[PDB]
Amino acid sequence: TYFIDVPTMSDLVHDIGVAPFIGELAAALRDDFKRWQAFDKSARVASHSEVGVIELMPVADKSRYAFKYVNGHPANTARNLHTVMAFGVLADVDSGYPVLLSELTIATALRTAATSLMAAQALARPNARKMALIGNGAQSEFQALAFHKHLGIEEIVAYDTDPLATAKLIANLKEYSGLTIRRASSVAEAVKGVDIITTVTADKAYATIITPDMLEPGMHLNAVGGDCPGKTELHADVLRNARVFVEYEPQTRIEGEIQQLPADFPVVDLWRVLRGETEGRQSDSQVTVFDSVGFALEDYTVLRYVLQQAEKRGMGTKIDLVPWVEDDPKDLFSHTRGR
Amino acid sequence: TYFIDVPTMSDLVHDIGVAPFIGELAAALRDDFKRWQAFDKSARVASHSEVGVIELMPVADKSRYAFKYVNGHPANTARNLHTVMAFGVLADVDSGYPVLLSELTIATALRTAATSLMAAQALARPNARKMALIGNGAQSEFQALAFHKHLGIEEIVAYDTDPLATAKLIANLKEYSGLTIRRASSVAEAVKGVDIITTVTADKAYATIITPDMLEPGMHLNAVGGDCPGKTELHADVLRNARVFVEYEPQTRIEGEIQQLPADFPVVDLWRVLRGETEGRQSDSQVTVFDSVGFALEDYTVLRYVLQQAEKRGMGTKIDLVPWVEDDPKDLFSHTRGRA
Ligand SMILES: NC(=O)c1ccc[n+]([C@@H]2O[C@H](COP(=O)([O-])OP(=O)(O)OC[C@H]3O[C@@H](n4cnc5c(N)ncnc54)[C@H](O)[C@@H]3O)[C@@H](O)[C@H]2O)c1
Ligand SMILES: NC(=O)c1ccc[n+]([C@@H]2O[C@H](COP(=O)([O-])OP(=O)(O)OC[C@H]3O[C@@H](n4cnc5c(N)ncnc54)[C@H](O)[C@@H]3O)[C@@H](O)[C@H]2O)c1
Ligand SMILES: NCCC[C@H](N)C(=O)O
Ligand SMILES: NCCC[C@H](N)C(=O)O
Ligand code: NA
Ligand code: NA
Repeated sequence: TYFIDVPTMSDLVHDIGVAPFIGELAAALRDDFKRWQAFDKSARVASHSEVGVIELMPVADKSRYAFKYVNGHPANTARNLHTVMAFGVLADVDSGYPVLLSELTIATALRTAATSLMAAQALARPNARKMALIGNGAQSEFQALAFHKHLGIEEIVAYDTDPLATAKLIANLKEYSGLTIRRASSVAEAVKGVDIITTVTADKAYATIITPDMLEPGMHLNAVGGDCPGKTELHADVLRNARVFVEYEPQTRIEGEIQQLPADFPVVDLWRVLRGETEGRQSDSQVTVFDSVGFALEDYTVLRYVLQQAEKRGMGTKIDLVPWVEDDPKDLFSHTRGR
Repeated sequence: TYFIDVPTMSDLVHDIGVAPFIGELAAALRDDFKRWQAFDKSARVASHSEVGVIELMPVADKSRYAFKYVNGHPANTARNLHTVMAFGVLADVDSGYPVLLSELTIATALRTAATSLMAAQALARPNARKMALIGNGAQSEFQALAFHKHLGIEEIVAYDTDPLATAKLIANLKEYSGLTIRRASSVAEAVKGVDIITTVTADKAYATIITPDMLEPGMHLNAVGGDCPGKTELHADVLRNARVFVEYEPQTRIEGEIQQLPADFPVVDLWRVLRGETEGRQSDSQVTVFDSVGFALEDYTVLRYVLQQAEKRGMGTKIDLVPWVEDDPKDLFSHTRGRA
């Protein structure tokens, strides 16, 4: 079993570059989504608590199995901890052997930005150039760069209740001269006249970050922040006024923005759109919404990507997580006599 | 986050002792089973393949969250790999922070033996002295010692289709002079006149290791080997002649021996027996069956036990699995500039 810890992932991402990492991952995600029906899918298992949730996100095909452990505690930042922390494993289906154990906190931000990018490439109007970024925390820089470097976004209007978060975002990306990022005094001000609205706020409760009055013809909404029951960012009527796209419907019906609508509210499966079998955006005036909550297949993709890229660079360290090949695999007792 | 790998767990178990480890764990398991209602329980999630299964087993209470990754591939031994491999994590509920990452292959054998022991103490006749052990692989030595050291079993009659497995079992426990382990040439021969039958065979299919004609009044069956849909060890009629006990009913209805019986077939929750809310064994002549498939609470208990035992010994290695406290927890992007 190989292990990629936080500093090693940092070196890997730094080497590949955040922009290329996101672009290459989006391409890999698109191919895996097209192969949707080849995967053994399931809604992630969630263990809710008073201030957060801890989830396990498994998925697999005929040769590889993958899963991610991840928590979502919005109040963590008040204690100097990340709202989102994660790690995962890529394993061999025919033996059950865990080939890679990897940090996935940094990787989650990367796959989430890549997934949002993939969805936008297929759903947003091709002439998009301005985006509103509501929520300027951990996910924000990644979302900003994904859209700037791969979807032609030149101007971002940002807003966060915490002004220091916005300052951080602007400072982190100032080095990208082709991108202008400016602070707005409110959500309504930030979203005025934008082609794309990305929401990545963290608040474990029902919230109406985006209301019907803010919608303009042709907009694409990248709703990422809400991702579990009782945690939303869009007013229910925003969804009723748009064509809604999802990752894994069974899971999104419960955790996504659509949890606020009748169980029969029509949504479109993103993988069908990517295969060109179902219509995505139907007109230039239409409002499209990517009701994103995160799905195990995305973690499977980033885990496979990380393994391949780390191997090529000889990065990672071996760990004795489980027994390897032994003379007598039925003699587990031999391990009780000491190393 | 601290990490306990295979060799470290080996040293830890060696220092505690297999029998003591099992005994202390059984006591800890009893306490956790008693507060069964305090846990957020769920049936484990499984991913099935043609040769095996890979499962995630989570459980949590108000303070701790735990989960185990584990596979079950009966054909692995032909490739010199273990049929069962596992690892898990114990985390803080109010922050989601993973405190311990630990190997759980060795630990699984220990908690399974402890669970079987705990069940047997409440279900088997208190005067049991002889046990049949069908399947002499990885789990066998642990099951053998649990019963010998904590349930007064002085004699074990063992059988395995692989004669080298039985030889391994006998040689491994020869040092325990108070325990006699003899090889039988068939399952029928091995179970004749025993007080307890422990089955830990590995075969991904519907097997009738134990048939009705083998049953004798007063027996307790510790059915451990079968643990998923389509994988059983007992003939359905064996269950019809017994009082059947389970771990987490919703999960066992799907994966246990009872998957072969009506959805309405009566079963008894082991935790309720331990709480004294319902009976375990009701008569000396009764046949009791612990339909064991494994449940996340057991892994939660062993993870907590391992953490405690490792801490007082200063064992375990720090690993950077996830970020810890930082000046600005909202600046994850700073981690993309390299470790330097
Ligand atoms: N859809 C997915 O795949 C996916 C994966 C990434 C994370 N998540 C979700 O993304 C959200 C953000 O994650 P993060 O790591 O950036 O968290 P974070 O805590 O680092 O940042 C969230 C930011 O939102 C701001 N915020 C909270 N309420 C607000 C409001 N009403 N208006 C404006 N700003 C507000 C906070 O001040 C904070 O800076 C979380 O809710 C998380 O669960 C989803
Ligand atoms: N209930 C639980 O909590 C729990 C936890 C431990 C493992 N499991 C199950 O326990 C079983 C055994 O695990 P292990 O690690 O010892 O595996 P193992 O492969 O090391 O040993 C199993 C043994 O069974 C023998 N066997 C197979 N078919 C047989 C038959 N028809 N008659 C007699 N012997 C036969 C094999 O030759 C082998 O030596 C597996 O099926 C596993 O999934 C259950
Ligand atoms: N707070 C993070 C929760 C998990 C997230 N929805 C994901 O898909 O990773
Ligand atoms: N094939 C998966 C086996 C896992 C075992 N039943 C356990 O409870 O650990
Ligand atoms: Na969302
Ligand atoms: Na069983």
